[PDB]
Amino acid sequence: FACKTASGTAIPIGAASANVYVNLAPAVNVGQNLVVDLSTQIFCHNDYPETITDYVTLQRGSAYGGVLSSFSGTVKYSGSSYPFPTTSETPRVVYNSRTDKPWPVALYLTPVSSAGGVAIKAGSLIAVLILRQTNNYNSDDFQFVWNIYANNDVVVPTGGCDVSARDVTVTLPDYPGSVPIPLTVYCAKSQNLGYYLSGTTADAGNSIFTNTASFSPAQGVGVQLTRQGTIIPANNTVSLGAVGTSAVSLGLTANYARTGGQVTAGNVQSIIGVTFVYQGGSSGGGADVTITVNGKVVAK
Ligand SMILES: *[C@@H]1O[C@H](CO)[C@@H](O)[C@H](O)[C@H]1NC(C)=O
Repeated sequence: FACKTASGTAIPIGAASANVYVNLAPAVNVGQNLVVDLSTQIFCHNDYPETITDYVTLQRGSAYGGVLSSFSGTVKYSGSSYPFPTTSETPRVVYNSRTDKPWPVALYLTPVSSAGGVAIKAGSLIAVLILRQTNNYNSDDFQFVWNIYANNDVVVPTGGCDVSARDVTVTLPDYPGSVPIPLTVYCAKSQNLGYYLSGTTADAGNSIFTNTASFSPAQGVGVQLTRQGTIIPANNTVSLGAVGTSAVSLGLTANYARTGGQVTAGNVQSIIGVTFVYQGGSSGGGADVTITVNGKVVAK
């Protein structure tokens, strides 16, 4: 049983522990989300098929590591789906040829939110998989571990929906003026989706985000979000209707809005969160998207 990664790196044969660096492409799917499809990342063969037939199983206790360790999901192992972390034995994968074959494994996460995400940095541990190798001629076995590490920066979705970006920055024209906010959402299947804004507001109406610019800021002005002129206050669910596989724009626009007194020259900045919720669902977790709105009041 000899394996290698898609990037050509050999996995130490017969080692009790190995660190395997792999690329992940997480995605929302119906009922569960893909974290990493290892069948496109790990390829294995038998160097001596005439003298031995290799059998490899995934063992109980295989689980996500690091920032994913509190999430439950499933593992698809050679066509069969199991709870992950693993509590059951898996069928054997037979290696009876010198021709490379993908290691038929994909790791999934059970959706818990509407459009939440978990950032995975490159070089971080994503899973600790326990393998057991046997053969067809004697009772010798070998139990070893593959520590799966991320090659790339990725965001693993934790809900039924995903966004065009997790962080969006827009620049308003000089006061007064408006700018569209490019931000869309889609769901693996049709969801009655909504969202709400969060941040710090300056007004009684809870609809003008405070200017938090630290250097030479303006006074008397904040940032207000609109949807075709309609004003969106903070902490107020806005329905998007039914959102399916085709991306739906939130239709948001940033504007300046007065907070009292003269609007004076300087920088304007507001950091606004966007959190998605299903119709009649709880407002769990933090912001799904962070919008940074920059602006400037210029003295005449
Ligand atoms: C948002 O609204 C909900 C419902 O009234 C309330 O429980 C929560 O405290 C509000 N949060 C803020 C920051 O106003």
